[PDB]
Amino acid sequence: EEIDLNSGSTGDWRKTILKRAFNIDDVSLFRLLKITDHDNKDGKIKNN
Amino acid sequence: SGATPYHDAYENVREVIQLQDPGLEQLNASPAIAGLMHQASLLGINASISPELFNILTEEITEGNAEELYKKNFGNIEPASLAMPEYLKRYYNLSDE
Amino acid sequence: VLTAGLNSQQANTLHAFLDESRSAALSTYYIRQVAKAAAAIKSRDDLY
Repeated sequence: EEIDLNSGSTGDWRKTILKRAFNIDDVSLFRLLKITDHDNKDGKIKNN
Repeated sequence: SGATPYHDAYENVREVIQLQDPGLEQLNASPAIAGLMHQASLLGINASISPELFNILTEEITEGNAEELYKKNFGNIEPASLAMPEYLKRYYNLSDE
Repeated sequence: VLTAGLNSQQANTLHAFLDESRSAALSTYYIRQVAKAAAAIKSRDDLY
């Protein structure tokens, strides 16, 4: 599933569980993504 | 019935907010935002007023619809039965006082 | 969204609170709508 981690995405429950698992907000989650992969030009990842 | 319009999602929010700010001091500190919500909506932050309870409290009761609303809120309960103080005690989980 | 922002202690407090509120609600509903007439349930104690 594509999880939209864009900081302004207003996501679903999967986005939310990640926030909860990580104990971080959307802005932090967005940056976190970019930290792990700067080639992801979207805010979206697959639920891999 | 009694205290049954249990909008769980509402409540989940109400409690989380009190956990994040028990005195609403940040609310006081952020009037540009606080002022966006109606005070009645803000009542529900401290008060146990779910969206449906709100809708109920805002109903217009008139003679023209008094029976209609009765069916809307009490349904099949005979108003005569409802009117009995003992029925009410149970209905609303109230103490004698 | 908001739940994900709580710490563990707060989350546990939250869950406990909500379960207690949920019980009162489920019970009140149950008595009025689910309980069968043969059982003279007019209270939460009778429900118990």
